[PDB]
Amino acid sequence: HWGYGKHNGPEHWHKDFPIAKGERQSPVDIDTHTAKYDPSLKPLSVSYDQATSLRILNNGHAFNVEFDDSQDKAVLKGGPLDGTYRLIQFHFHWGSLDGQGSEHTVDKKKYAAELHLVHWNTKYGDFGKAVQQPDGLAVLGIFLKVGSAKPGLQKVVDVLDSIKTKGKSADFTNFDPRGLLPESLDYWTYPGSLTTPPLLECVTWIVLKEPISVSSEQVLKFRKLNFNGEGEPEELMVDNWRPAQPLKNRQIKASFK
Ligand SMILES: [Zn+2]
Repeated sequence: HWGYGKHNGPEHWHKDFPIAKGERQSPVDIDTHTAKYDPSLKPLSVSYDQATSLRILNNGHAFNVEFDDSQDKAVLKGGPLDGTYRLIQFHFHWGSLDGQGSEHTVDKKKYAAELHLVHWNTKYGDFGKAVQQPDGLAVLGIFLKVGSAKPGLQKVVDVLDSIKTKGKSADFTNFDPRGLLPESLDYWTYPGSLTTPPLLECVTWIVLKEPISVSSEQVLKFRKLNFNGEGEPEELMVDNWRPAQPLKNRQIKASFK
């Protein structure tokens, strides 16, 4: 099955998921000079005050922090979006070294990592139905650079020893995802896809301009995770990012001048 190796990585995905070569694939390079300021775009509304985290899972490609999405507790609205999108999970993509790891790039700059907060449109009732629709998901992408520690990330870092290998999960209640946001909600937006199989073209991407800073020790703990299951040969979970895909007939819009 698919992964990030020489034999099963992004350039192989098209064989099982032909949409890999589709017209609205993610991620993309954000050319900051070509992105158009769109004064009609609304400020993002991030309403995470009542978020209920439940669990953290090593799924063999990343780790997911899962939320209760059975009510409107943690929602994204406004920005480019029509209606209400419920937070279901967040995860990261990161590198083997600090010079790579993000999926989106900015003028070809690669960040050390990228956080994806995944939300689904409540008009489709469940995540599985939402991924079948062109406006089904809104993913909030946040870049990570290495410098100062991010205090709000440390609870995540400290549980990773308990989910080292594929299929391990741990209770992860009372985590506040507000602690992962930068100060500014200035963003770019474009229509795209899931960045892992099944690569469905169901995402409104919202990529924040302002990165968050994490410490070298925090990202080093990400890199101690394993792709493999328990009692299998150790394969470090690093470089779990898809490279930039062709922009094709798309416009990236900026919320800011
Ligand atoms: Zn992702």
